[PDB]
Amino acid sequence: DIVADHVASCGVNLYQFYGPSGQYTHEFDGDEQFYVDLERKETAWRWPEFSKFGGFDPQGALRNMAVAKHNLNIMIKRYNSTAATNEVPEVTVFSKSPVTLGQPNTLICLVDNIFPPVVNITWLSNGQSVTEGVSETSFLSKSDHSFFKISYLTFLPSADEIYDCKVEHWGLDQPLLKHWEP
Amino acid sequence: SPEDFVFQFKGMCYFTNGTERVRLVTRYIYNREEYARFDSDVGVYRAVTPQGRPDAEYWNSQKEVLEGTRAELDTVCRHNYEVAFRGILQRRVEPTVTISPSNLLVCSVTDFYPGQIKVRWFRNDQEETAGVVSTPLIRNGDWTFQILVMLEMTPQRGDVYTCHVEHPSLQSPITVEWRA
Amino acid sequence: AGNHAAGILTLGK
Ligand SMILES: *[C@@H]1O[C@H](CO)[C@@H](O[C@@H]2O[C@H](CO)[C@@H](O)[C@H](O)[C@H]2NC(C)=O)[C@H](O)[C@H]1NC(C)=O
Ligand SMILES: *[C@@H]1O[C@H](CO)[C@@H](O)[C@H](O)[C@H]1NC(C)=O
Repeated sequence: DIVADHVASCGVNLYQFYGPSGQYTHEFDGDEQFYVDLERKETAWRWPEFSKFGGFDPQGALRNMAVAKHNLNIMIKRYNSTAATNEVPEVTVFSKSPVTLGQPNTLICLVDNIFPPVVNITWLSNGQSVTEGVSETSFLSKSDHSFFKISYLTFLPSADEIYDCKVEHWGLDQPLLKHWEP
Repeated sequence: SPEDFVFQFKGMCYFTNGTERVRLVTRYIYNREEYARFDSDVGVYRAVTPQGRPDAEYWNSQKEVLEGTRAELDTVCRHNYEVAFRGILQRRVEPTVTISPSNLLVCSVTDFYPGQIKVRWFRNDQEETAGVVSTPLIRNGDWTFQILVMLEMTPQRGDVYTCHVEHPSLQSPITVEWRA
Repeated sequence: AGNHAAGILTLGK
């Protein structure tokens, strides 16, 4: 690798045949500075605090995606149509801060070693899917060109809570349920 | 079976010593294999694997392409450092430090930024190295880290256990005391 | 006050 005090990705351009779909983000020291909503054609911030560190003009990202789609078709033929290897992701679930009964917390589900970047991350409360209070990062890049993604669930800790993070991925024979143990 | 074909382009800026050393590396990647690269220290494109030889030769033969990528060291890396990264590098989030028992003592150091931290355990003002288990640094993804440091404990009466946390945001290290 | 970004080139061959 390259030794350096700080690394920025300006940007991470992802484009995949499946979908097809693209993703445009800038990263700094491994965290997501901003993304571009490719459908609305608008720069956006998962973490709005970081919008005070400059905007971004989105047409450059959309031009990149057009070229990325073009380049991908070329590389698929260069590599005689060799599809992506489905890696086995690695899932871990933890809380943002120490758990205190009745004090709002955040459950964090880290899905690491993701490739290809095609994944379903869902939260289960007492074995049932939960949509309220859920958010997630973009596919965040790694120097081995795999990805990780993190999902969040805000919740009020209780004595008989039952939470799982459920991950579906072609690298898994069956959906992986990772139980949260306080 | 379902399958995917992935193209990635990474415009990566490496900074050392503030702005003293700046290095642009653009990477062209099929699936997980980087096949072509521009490295500003080299100054021309290189084929990382055979499948990138067409593109290196094609790009290196066009003066306008070469000048355009070389310029990005200034117009992207040095530019975004002044616009964004200088300020981001001044951002400080002070860690929350808490001790809770479970014998084992658990020092939770949560919600801090940036990542550089040192968590030490003391018993009666003496540093404890043995029986200490520290997690790796934990990236929360929301621009904070956490780290958990457990200490194996056999308390005598009158014992004071201190968790000692040094972090760039702190004027002086945070000490949290615990006694049975 | 805008961030800039590296451009993706179209390939050869
Ligand atoms: C980070 O960059 C600065 C600026 O070049 C370095 O400071 C210089 O170091 C030499 C040797 O100590 C001195 O003779 C110069 O007078 C310094 N320049 C200034 C403006 O003060 C600093 O050493 C750098 N750090 C590292 C690890 O390379
Ligand atoms: C994720 O959910 C979608 C819903 O359309 C489903 O079709 C797809 O098979 C799931 N993805 C994986 C990797 O299982």
